[PDB]
Amino acid sequence: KHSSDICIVGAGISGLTCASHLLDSPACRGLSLRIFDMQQEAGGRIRSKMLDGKASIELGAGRYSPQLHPHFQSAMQHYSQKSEVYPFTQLKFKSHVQQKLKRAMNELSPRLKEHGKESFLQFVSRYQGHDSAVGMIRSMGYDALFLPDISAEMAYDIVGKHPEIQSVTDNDANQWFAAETGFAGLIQGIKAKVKAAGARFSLGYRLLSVRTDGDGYLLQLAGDDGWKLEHRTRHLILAIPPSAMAGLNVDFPEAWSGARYGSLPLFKGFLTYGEPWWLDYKLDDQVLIVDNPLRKIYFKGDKYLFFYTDSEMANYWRGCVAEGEDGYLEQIRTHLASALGIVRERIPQPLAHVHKYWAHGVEFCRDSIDHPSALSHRDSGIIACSDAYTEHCGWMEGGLLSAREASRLLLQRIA
Amino acid sequence: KHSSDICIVGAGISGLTCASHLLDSPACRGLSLRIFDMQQEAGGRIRSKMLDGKASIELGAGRYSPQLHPHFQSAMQHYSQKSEVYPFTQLKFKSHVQQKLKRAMNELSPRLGKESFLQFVSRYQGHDSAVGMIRSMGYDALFLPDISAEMAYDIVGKHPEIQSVTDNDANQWFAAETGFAGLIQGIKAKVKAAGARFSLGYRLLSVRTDGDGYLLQLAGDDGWKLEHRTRHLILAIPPSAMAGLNVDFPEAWSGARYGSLPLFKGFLTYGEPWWLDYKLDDQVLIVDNPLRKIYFKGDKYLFFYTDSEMANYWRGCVAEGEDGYLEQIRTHLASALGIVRERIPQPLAHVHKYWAHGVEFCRDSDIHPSALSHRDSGIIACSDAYTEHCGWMEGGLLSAREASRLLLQRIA
Ligand SMILES: Cc1cc2nc3c(=O)[nH]c(=O)nc-3n(C[C@H](O)[C@H](O)[C@H](O)COP(=O)(O)OP(=O)(O)OC[C@H]3O[C@@H](n4cnc5c(N)ncnc54)[C@H](O)[C@@H]3O)c2cc1C
Ligand SMILES: Cc1cc2nc3c(=O)[nH]c(=O)nc-3n(C[C@H](O)[C@H](O)[C@H](O)COP(=O)(O)OP(=O)(O)OC[C@H]3O[C@@H](n4cnc5c(N)ncnc54)[C@H](O)[C@@H]3O)c2cc1C
Ligand SMILES: [Cl-]
Ligand SMILES: [Cl-]
Repeated sequence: KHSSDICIVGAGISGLTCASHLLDSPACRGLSLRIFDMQQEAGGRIRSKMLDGKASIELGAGRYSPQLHPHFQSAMQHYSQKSEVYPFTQLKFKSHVQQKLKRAMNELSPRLKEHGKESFLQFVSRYQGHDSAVGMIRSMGYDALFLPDISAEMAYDIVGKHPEIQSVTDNDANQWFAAETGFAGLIQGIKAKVKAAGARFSLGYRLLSVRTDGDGYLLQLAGDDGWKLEHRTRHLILAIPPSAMAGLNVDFPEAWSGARYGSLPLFKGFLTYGEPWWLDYKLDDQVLIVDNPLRKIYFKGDKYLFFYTDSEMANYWRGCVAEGEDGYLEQIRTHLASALGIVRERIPQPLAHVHKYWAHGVEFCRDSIDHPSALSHRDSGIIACSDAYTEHCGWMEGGLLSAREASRLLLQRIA
Repeated sequence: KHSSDICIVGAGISGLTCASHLLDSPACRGLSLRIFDMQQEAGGRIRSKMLDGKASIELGAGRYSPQLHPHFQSAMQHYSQKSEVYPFTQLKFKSHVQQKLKRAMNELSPRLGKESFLQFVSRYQGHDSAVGMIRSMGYDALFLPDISAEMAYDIVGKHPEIQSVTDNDANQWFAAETGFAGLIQGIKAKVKAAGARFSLGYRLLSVRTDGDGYLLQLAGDDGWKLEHRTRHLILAIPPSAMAGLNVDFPEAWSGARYGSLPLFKGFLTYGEPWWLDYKLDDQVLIVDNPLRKIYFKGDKYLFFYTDSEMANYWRGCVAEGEDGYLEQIRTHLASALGIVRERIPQPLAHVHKYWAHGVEFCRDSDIHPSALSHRDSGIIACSDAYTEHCGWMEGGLLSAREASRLLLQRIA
């Protein structure tokens, strides 16, 4: 036996793109390439489903901007994937609370040269105190902004990149699209191309440890039916995120970067009904940001509705799922009712629903000193590859950037 | 608050039947009952699938006998599950060694034994000749040293394909018509309607005694850490999963020692039933080559079933690539029927399943209780591996009666 020239652990968008660059290179003519992923389907945090077979939903990544994510758009085009307009870029009720924050973030703006290391909360509290800063930050519907490990300078960035709140900063001309059939369509297209150029996949295997071994490396993997397996290879990319790196045999992060990394969890839930009852309220294609636990509420045409939350509120919803389905559904009815200013009895019960919880939905770096796109083990020559090593940490575009640099460091290992 | 009065970990046939007996009991009125299992669906080593919209298949347990398993045959009827005749009760195309096989088994049966069946069967016959005839029976457990020659005659006599090699050719074999999934769903529906709550997809990592009750660590299959407090606790899991836990198994439970061996099944559907041309439907061939047992089910499909070292052989091919695995099957099919490879079609669809611990058993003649109790904490462990019927669903039912009785005791 079980052996290869090059091995990529991780069949997310980073690892699949790594494989695509390598196989396009003359200097790999004739080499063998093996790809492992601990899951049954490629994709990582890209996961499309069919909700009640009536419409495609995105349990993971769902949106991209041509302004922010041009390599991603070019990937969509190269693989003939249809894009559709993403509507949730405005509010039917931008509150004065929001436009106050627009006015207070621009007012406060010329201070981040000196103070931008402070937490975003500690920052905004300098305008109209702290109770007013909480009401303003909370109206943006992304509870990660309260975390002390989120600085003020990196908060202004977060706000400008997300489509619901991007007009609070002068980043409002950006456009947004979604895959018309599901982002899994792109994943399958790259996967087919890499397979047809001779790669071989072993989906369902988890890497456990790795030891350097002469000129190559010996990897210990475990199948999800318990079958133990050993693989030998001469060149190794780990296209996994930092949290998974930290639980391996290598010296991460000390011997790799120096910097420290964190992560926050994400939760999304979708509900279908027999009738599109929100059309009477003129809510199709709209998004509401509320202070109750659903945080962001989305109505998608005829088709369905969903909510999307993060950090402490993600953990809240996943506790309800653990206390039982009825009750989870029933607290959605309560909070939907108050978001619309009506009584629980006007909100029907769903036919079918789906949810997903990501223990490490988004992983980021906690510095910047100039951090490179992909990393290299100080001692063994293993290469790491993650969205979390780029300026686009938290976005698919970040995966494609790190893949290009990572696949270039390994090309020079090969000459 | 995340807690219960009673907790059962394991939603195989043992765990669900444990829950079924408890909710039937008057002494459990008022009390709360929570069932965990690490899989997303219930049934353990019972697993029914649909290969092609055509037919349902058994990735795990597939057959029972009314004579050998009266309680299982009774569960089927208590839940109104239709049965069907299991055809693979006869080796219609015997090989030379089959004929000698009945004769030597009745011939060696005097010798009192408890020794490894390979060394024994080669005591009164040539060693290279014993390998020839043991292997004609199609189950490579029979070559393991950890299996006595006593154990081996009990194995030959209870499997539908070689039972006529003993004076047991008169047992009947049945399969489920819609799959044993239908028996699992029946018990699950009952236990849920009496008010039990399922947390499927959670895996128990450890357990700690805590005052009068116990405190459980669980991990969801998406990472969510969980803690559950209960007062009474059944662990309806096999020994191999007892060993990976917080508790001192087996040292502090039985003082016996247990083993296991792995199993593999593979199913193939085609465009046209090419095997009828050989008068081969509803028939089973035992061959020497890696497929070890080849079954032909009417028009619908063929499969193969192997154990122990051959089970690892096939799981190996799978890890080297789906293609070529299919080509191994196609080479070995050709030698089994004695034709060239190019006459054997490739299949439309196929499914396989590998069971790292397919069957687990006890290594002793400890005249083995049906369920166990932890000397100190009062935790009860439930498994087919503790009974005379280990490796059979009937043992899960028997271990369940006992485990729920030891618990109903302690509740008063
Ligand atoms: C809720 C949510 C919403 C999102 N929304 C957006 C959005 O709208 N726009 C956008 O651009 N991005 C979004 N993202 C991010 C997007 O999912 C990208 O894929 C992500 O930024 C990085 O992809 P990746 O290939 O680097 O890593 P991953 O997709 O995380 O892939 C890593 C893979 O390696 C595998 N793996 C890990 N560890 C091991 C091991 N020890 N052995 C073997 N195999 C292993 C994993 O199974 C995984 O498949 C969202 C993410 C989440 C969770
Ligand atoms: C290939 C194969 C063929 C078979 N053919 C037959 C046959 O024809 N006739 C027959 O009678 N029997 C057959 N069997 C055996 C039959 O499947 C078993 O005897 C019976 O199902 C065992 O029931 P059980 O509840 O004791 O254990 P299991 O079926 O093993 O259920 C145990 C459950 O505990 C769960 N679990 C384990 N550990 C943990 C943990 N730490 N946390 C949470 N949950 C946990 C598991 O997910 C599992 O669901 C076959 C088995 C195999 C593998
Ligand atoms: Cl996002
Ligand atoms: Cl069996």
